[PDB]
Amino acid sequence: QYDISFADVEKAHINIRDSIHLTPVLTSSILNQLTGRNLFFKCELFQKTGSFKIRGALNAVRSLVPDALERKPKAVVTHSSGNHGQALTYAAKLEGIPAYIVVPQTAPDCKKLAIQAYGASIVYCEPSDESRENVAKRVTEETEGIMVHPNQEPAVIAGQGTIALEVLNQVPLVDALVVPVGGGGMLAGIAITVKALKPSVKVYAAEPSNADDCYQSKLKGKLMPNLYPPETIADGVKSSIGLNTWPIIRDLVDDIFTVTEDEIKCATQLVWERMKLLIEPTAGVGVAAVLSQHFQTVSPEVKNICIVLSGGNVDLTSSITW
Amino acid sequence: QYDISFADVEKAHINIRDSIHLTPVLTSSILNQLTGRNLFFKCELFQKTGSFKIRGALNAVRSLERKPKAVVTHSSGNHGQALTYAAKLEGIPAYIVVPQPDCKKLAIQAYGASIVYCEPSDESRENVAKRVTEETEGIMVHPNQEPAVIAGQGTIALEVLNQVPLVDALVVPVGGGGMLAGIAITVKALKPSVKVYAAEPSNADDCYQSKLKGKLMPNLYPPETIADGVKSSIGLNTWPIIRDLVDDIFTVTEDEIKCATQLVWERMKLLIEPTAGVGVAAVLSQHFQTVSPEVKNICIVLSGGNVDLTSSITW
Ligand SMILES: [Mg+2]
Ligand SMILES: [Mg+2]
Ligand SMILES: [Mg+2]
Ligand code: NA
Ligand code: NA
Ligand code: NA
Ligand code: NA
Repeated sequence: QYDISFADVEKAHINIRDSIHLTPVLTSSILNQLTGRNLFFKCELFQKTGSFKIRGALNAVRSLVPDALERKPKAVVTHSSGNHGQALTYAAKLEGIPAYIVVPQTAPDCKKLAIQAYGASIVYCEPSDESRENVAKRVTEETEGIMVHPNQEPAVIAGQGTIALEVLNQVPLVDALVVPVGGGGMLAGIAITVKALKPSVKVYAAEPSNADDCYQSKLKGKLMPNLYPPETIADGVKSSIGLNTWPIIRDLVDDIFTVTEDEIKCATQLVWERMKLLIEPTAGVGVAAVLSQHFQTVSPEVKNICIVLSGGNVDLTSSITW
Repeated sequence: QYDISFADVEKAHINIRDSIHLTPVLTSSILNQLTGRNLFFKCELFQKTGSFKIRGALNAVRSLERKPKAVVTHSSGNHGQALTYAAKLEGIPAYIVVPQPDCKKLAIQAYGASIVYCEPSDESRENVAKRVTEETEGIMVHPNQEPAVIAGQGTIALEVLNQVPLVDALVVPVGGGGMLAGIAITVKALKPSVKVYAAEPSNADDCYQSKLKGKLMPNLYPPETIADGVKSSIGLNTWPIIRDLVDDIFTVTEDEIKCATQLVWERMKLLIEPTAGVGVAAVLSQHFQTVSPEVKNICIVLSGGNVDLTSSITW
């Protein structure tokens, strides 16, 4: 019915479990007091590569084929330079194949050094989409590589879903999961899994109000991507939802909570100071959502809430600027 | 025979466990690989109040009408905060002595302490606390020499030994040595084949000197170190225990401490305070490399996470 099924998620689980961490679930009496709920934090910031994206990336490397005629990926290629590019490079390393990241001439010098440092080869294009698409198709062809989309690729969605298998096992009494949404690969993967195993558990998304395409798409009942590049501190959720995650989100996510930039910053600082977890601000989005005024509308029966702390890849010095 | 025995630690554990977190033991692929050992981090930065000191503080408040109508102490950092919280749990006001930075003053108020102001001298802080203690019918809890504190800090080891059945060594940062002493009593009673090591800054190496010289040699002058929770010297009540039960003392430099803290932040995503990076620094150190390879499973106490994030820019 959708681009993935719970069977794909469990295959992904079997595919990646030997190489990822089963991250712990931590609690905070302080955050319980502030919210009135019993919170559980799924600590994907402690995952390999610093975010949950190693799950989708490794599943993609282990299950996609480059060609009808070649069953084995000989390289991986992607347009993402942040958490997805870092996770994919590491997945390719584990598999003994080369990683390529297609990089605009125009992206910052910091970006270029980062990619090289986590072990990918960089291939340069013009800033344009016609150039990005062209050089990538080129690299993919010369290397017999696979492109791995950060959020719309079925194998990636299915790998991110494995977060929910662990959550449901680790938190048997959970009433809801709260997931930051960008392109919606993780949300969609988790929604598929939760609704297949225990559909009375709510799946809520948390979204910056400055990048609120997933909220607007669910409100309008059709896919409404951001018309302009969003500006938010929550850098991992600037992507819009897409054609493969939208139908899942439409049908299987219970609600979307939006949070302001100040809410994201306050929640992030609260987790740093009160939990001592160095989350990236994008991972503060879900905490913000549960602290938010609108979350009070959620029923008191929804008591046990697991928040995915999705990543910890933050430049600590950069934080002075807020 | 020492100021505490295991029996005191077991009493502590019963005394406090309903009010403290049984904190997790976490591991890091990256650090194992840098050290060539199997590392276990006991995460007391996630303890109530941000440090392990709630254990001793709570054990003191609940052990020492009988029952206190307040608390007061000289220590304003982690110990003060722990005692304050312990006060709150007992439903009694907490008082800390404050000379008459305003940044620190605003801070003390933030954790619910009531400020009793004094003149900024030696005889005035003391006598102001004295005499505060008297008037409020409250109690005096030393940060590291008080037997109920030391026994309370020993409960870390009861937890580690359960959580890490195969453990071969514990690594513990040392200031006044209440934590090191409690742990040593506990470890040597329960599982004496397990090694107990101290980690100490160079700029504050009284404990190391004391071991080497076979006698108690406190710091001559109040030390300068980023590891602000370990500036205290070893004392008459913890020394004998450390002399006899602690296997070795590893010294680390300021730079080792900073590097170790930064590595934990960035690779483990745990906001440890620099004092807690002392024990990591120790296990990364050249001197640590020497340790017999039979000692594989190592538990490092991450003793606290109370660091001012802003002030990180300084270093
Ligand atoms: Mg329920
Ligand atoms: Mg969005
Ligand atoms: Mg010392
Ligand atoms: Na299904
Ligand atoms: Na937008
Ligand atoms: Na990202
Ligand atoms: Na589709």
